[PDB]
Amino acid sequence: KLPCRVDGACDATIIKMMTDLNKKGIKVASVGQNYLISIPASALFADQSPRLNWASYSLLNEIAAFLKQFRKIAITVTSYSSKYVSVKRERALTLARSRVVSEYLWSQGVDSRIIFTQGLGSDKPITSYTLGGDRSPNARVEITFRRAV
Amino acid sequence: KLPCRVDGACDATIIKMMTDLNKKGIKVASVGQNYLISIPASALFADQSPRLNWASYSLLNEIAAFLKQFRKIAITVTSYSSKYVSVKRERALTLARSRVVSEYLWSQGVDSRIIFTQGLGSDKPITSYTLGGDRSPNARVEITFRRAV
Amino acid sequence: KFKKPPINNPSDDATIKLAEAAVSVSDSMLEMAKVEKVITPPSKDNTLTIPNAYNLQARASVDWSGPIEELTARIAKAAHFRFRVLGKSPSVPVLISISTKDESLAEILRDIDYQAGKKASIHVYPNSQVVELRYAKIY
Amino acid sequence: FKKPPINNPSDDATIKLAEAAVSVSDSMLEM
Amino acid sequence: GKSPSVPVLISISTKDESLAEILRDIDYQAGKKASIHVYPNSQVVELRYAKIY
Amino acid sequence: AKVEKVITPPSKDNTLTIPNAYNLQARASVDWSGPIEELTARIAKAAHFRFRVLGKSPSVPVLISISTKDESLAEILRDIDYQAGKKASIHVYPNSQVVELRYAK
Amino acid sequence: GCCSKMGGINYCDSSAGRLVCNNGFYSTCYCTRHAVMDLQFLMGCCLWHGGVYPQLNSSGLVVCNDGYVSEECSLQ
Amino acid sequence: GCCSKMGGINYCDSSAGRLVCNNGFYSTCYCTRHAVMDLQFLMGCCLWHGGVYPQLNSSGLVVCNDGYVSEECSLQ
Amino acid sequence: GIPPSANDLLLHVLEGVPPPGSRRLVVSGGDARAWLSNEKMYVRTNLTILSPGWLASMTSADGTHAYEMQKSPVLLVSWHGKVMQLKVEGL
Amino acid sequence: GIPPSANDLLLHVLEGVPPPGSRRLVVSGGDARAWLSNEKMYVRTNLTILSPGWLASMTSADGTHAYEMQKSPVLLVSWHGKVMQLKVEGL
Amino acid sequence: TGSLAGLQKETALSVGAQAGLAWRAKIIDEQLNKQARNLDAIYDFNSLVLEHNILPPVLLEGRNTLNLADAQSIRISDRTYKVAKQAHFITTPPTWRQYLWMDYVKPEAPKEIWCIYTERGWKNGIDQANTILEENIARIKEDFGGMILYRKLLAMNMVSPPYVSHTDLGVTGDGSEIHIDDRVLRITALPELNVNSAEWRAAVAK
Amino acid sequence: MDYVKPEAPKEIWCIYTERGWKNGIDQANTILEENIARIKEDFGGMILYRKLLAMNMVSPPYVSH
Amino acid sequence: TGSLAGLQKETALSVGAQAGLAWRA
Amino acid sequence: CFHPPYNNFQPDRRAVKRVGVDTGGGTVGLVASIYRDSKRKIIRDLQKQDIQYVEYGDTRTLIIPTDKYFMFSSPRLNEICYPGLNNVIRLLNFYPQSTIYVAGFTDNVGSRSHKRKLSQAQAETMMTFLWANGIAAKRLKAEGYGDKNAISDNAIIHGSAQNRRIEIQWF
Repeated sequence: KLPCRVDGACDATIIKMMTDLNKKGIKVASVGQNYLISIPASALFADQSPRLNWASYSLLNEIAAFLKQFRKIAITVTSYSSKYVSVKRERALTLARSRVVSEYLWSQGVDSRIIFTQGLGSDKPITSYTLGGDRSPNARVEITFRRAV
Repeated sequence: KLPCRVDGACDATIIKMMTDLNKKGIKVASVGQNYLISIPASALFADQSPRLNWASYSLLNEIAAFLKQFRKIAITVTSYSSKYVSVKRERALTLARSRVVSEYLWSQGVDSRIIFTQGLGSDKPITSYTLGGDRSPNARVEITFRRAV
Repeated sequence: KFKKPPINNPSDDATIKLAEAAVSVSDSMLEMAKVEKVITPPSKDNTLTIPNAYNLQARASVDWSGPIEELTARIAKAAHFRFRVLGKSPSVPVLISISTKDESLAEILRDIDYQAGKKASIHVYPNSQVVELRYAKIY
Repeated sequence: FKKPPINNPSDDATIKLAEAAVSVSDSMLEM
Repeated sequence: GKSPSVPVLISISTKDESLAEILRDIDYQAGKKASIHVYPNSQVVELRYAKIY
Repeated sequence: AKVEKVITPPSKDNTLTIPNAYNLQARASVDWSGPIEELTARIAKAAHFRFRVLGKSPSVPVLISISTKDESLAEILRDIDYQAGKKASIHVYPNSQVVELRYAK
Repeated sequence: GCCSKMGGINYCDSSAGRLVCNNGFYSTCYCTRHAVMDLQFLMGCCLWHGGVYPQLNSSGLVVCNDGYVSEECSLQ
Repeated sequence: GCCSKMGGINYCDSSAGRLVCNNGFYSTCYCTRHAVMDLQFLMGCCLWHGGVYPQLNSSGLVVCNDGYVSEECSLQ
Repeated sequence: GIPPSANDLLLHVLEGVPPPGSRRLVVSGGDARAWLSNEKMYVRTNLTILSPGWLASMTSADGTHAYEMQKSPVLLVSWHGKVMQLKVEGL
Repeated sequence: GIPPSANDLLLHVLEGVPPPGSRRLVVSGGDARAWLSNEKMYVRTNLTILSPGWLASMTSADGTHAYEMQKSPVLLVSWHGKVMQLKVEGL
Repeated sequence: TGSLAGLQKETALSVGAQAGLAWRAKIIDEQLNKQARNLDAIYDFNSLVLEHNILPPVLLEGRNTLNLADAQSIRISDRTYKVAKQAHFITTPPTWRQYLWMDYVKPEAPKEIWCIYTERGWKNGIDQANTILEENIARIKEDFGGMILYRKLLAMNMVSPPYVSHTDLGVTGDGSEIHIDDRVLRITALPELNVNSAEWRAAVAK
Repeated sequence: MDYVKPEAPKEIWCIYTERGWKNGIDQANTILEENIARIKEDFGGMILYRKLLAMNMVSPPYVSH
Repeated sequence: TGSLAGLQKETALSVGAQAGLAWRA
Repeated sequence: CFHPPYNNFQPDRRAVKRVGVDTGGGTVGLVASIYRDSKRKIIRDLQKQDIQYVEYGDTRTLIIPTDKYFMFSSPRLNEICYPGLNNVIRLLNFYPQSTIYVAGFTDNVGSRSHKRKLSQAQAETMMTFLWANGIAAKRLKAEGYGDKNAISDNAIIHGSAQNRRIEIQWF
């Protein structure tokens, strides 16, 4: 009569969606009990504007369906961009992008208690090759969490 | 319901191990209740260095399998070498050799309470023919014990 | 393929429960030892009573769970020193438990002297080559 | 060929139990 | 201060709000039992319990 | 809740500030539940200050409870002064290195 | 199959009440009853009272341990 | 076969509790019950108490000589 | 009339030793233990109990709670800011 | 009042003579003898008894020990620095 | 039973549990025997014994205590200390085998739905043995923690040490039996908590 | 409300079974309505105390420690 | 008795003793 | 051939033995050599042993468990697990210009100074083994952290087992 597992979850489904996301291009990483999802900004937003495309909601639905498989307390969403005009415009742009992404993720049914949103601008690059705009690999959105128990 | 012998031991196995070690070249001697195993240093170590060869671990496993056949309290490992540079280097080399041999023996499962290690350098030779180096018969390691009950 | 590095042998829940008890025992002992060391700072060390010399630097690996006198006699016999006993042995025996690996005989004697506590003491005279075990003036 | 120790903590609970025993023995020695 | 034996319980359900506003709502809901102070020059968030019981 | 809650301004907050004397940033671990005088004397000894008391002890002593694993001595003194309440106060003079426990009249 | 598309079940970790598979991943299956289950629906009557008082009754009434009478378990 | 690959059993030395072969080697076999055995596993219940108290019980409970009740040998 | 201080049996409940003469209860859905001695439940857990109400309480040094309360087949707990239920059998 | 000095049966236990009216017990696993006289167990051996605890003790000149203790089907002994067990039957 | 359209064994459970209990007890005893030296290192009762071979007392601690005795009145406390067991003379130190060793006796006293109920009883017996082992671990942990707590409160000067008086008689006895050196030892003051809070000593660890 | 699964069980059978099926649903709705009225009375009675305390018609409780 | 899959004279003793006792005596 | 204790710290002539034994084809041996000398085959071999490889941006990290690559509670290196260490050297041979950081991490059991000293000793041992295979000393730095920034939960058995590790980062 007692449940035998956490509901709506399966390890084969988890491995399948990690494999599909890694083949699609969204980076999924797991070290210990920490999980990281890295998304390029060109697959979600327009050219340096905080407006989502209409076709990126399918990718956001896939990310939400992956996120429903775990049990968790807090999610961190961080945005990074590249240098366009000044520091104020890019920090405001990254904050707006993180706000929109976290709003859609909270609208979908993830069972988390706290979601934190921040945008760091262009302070922490991951690649020294900085010739592109939003096509650069260091313009991204990162979703980090820890699996609980 | 009571045991009929000491476990993992047999007199036929003891005689077979003694005969095989004596044919291989490791000297096994028994006078009264005292037992002595004499090993040349060239079959274990390199040319006057405290580094074991990789192929001597099979011989060390054979010696450990012979040593598991008895009941004992204290074992003594004593090292002897030849004249190379000075007495300090010989004493340190013999102490290091006895330390490594007893460390591997204690890592294996001998059921003894105390293992004593000493290296005497070149103070006690058994043969007046001292022309060789580590190939001399008076460069050796000795493992002595007494069978208990 | 997705894997994480530590993959050991399967565990038993009895050993899991024993480890869960032992960790809390260990940090309770850590708190008690810190409090006792802060309250009472020691000022003397037994290196003065037990000094080292030549042929006390032979080494030993020992696992002993019995009385002190036989083990001390074996250490003295391996160190080629005479063995002396002072005082009356108590009717309740002084038990020690040593489980070490590859340390010097002087360090083994110092650990035995520390574990003996207020019941027995170990002294070493290297000029006469004598190891002496003395019992406490109690009872 | 080299062999591992037969009484080796190859289990993730036995490792924790053994290092807890080591810390308890060190604390007793300090006391 | 000392934590009370009866715990101080709060219930927060917001969406897209700043941390200062969240801390202010937590301080208002705690009320007379606990207080929240923020020192930005030392970067310290301090929670103090009431001098009661 | 906005109507019922009463606050105090930070200008007139009667709480001891951090004295920022260099000997008082040493970390410590304290487990204590008892009188204030003995713990304050040991905190002064660990901070290499002097310790003095002005006032008289009541019939019922002032009881505090400090249980921390890694905290500065100034923060410990601030927590002690907060837990003392209106009955006692702790003053720190760093020029002549002394701490003062003052009772309420 | 709990640890499907993996190396299979390694062991039950009772400290977390979860299975550990042959990789380094925790499984979603439970293996002890003292695991964190999000239970929201519980059966039985005289809930949020002391429970069912164990007397045998001539009538069909069900009485709780605090004197309350459960109309749902009572026979009409 | 105790003294195998030797000359056979000479006699039982009861002062040590061991057999002597026809050479001068001690045998690994025991020949008395007062021999040094490394016994670490002992059967029976109410161990580390006074033993099983010999009363006959209407129920299936097993009581030890120190007042303890052994749950393992008790019948459910 | 001075009220009684506490029940000293909650020290043994904190240490995890069951009270003498009691019988065990089965707790499902979370990490908790329960015993029944004198038509009162004694609960050892590190969660927070919200709905049913307890009579006496103690806390250990590492954060383990001990409760004395009346018998009930359901407990409402808060785990990490999330409210769930524990089911008690054997009453 | 002054406590009693000892029990004088332990001199005969040290000498190896059983007390009168007692019955024999079977001891396996080591060199020890045991007797039961008045619901008490008398053990003659030269080993060191560690776990079960004894009530009275004497020692001879050559190193033989005599113990007066309660009855128990198991004894824990130290032989030469190694801890082992002795099994007592006939109780 | 459900919708309106819907409206319109014990002996196997008994015999599985004893075999499961005995098998799990044997496996637990084997796992206890695998770690004999580590348990002796952890639960080392021998080095906590006092000067005159006296076992230290067991002390219990409680923090943040509340009692609702009745409506309109409550009683609270910050900390409480209790003496659970008292000090006494010992001849032997305790060991972990008197606490943790489980009792094993081989049971040699013995189909459509038989197997499922037999395996259900098997799981029930395994769970019962695990519960018994958990209770034994808690029972030894309580005594060892109390013995550590006594030394810590003795360091912070809240308990009194025991006091030992010894009487040294000479050569006593009659002409039929003599004793050479009689010594009578008696402890006169049991350890106890003190209530004078002005004598307590605090500890600050740098 | 309390739920226990009942597992303890034709010309004119169906219509009267349907009538009883309606009657049970009506009874459950009445029970839920009474529970809602009870919790509403308790909460409104607790609000009225705060309003009359602000309007100064009741006395606050007094605590001595 | 053992595993779950496993689940799924006196007069001679009398008469030997006196003969052994007399022979050993 | 190959000497099992570290091949006397010499560069192993691995390809010539295979292309000399695969003749009694040279092209088949060359195909096998160019397959087994690839970076992805080395990554899959390190996946067959218990060593994790993480690449993100231009920073690469190797995670090695001390419970299987060290002796118990000692800074001694376990010599039975030498193919994993040789594969680490083979993978690190592909980047001759980057700097190397090695860090040691333990669990929460023990004292703080004991944890720091054990992590520092294991980090120095791993850095010395990296230095002795040809890597210059100015490209290396070792650090031992305690239970400071763990990656799992220390209150559970498997999570506490996952925290004892050696991390090697390069650019």
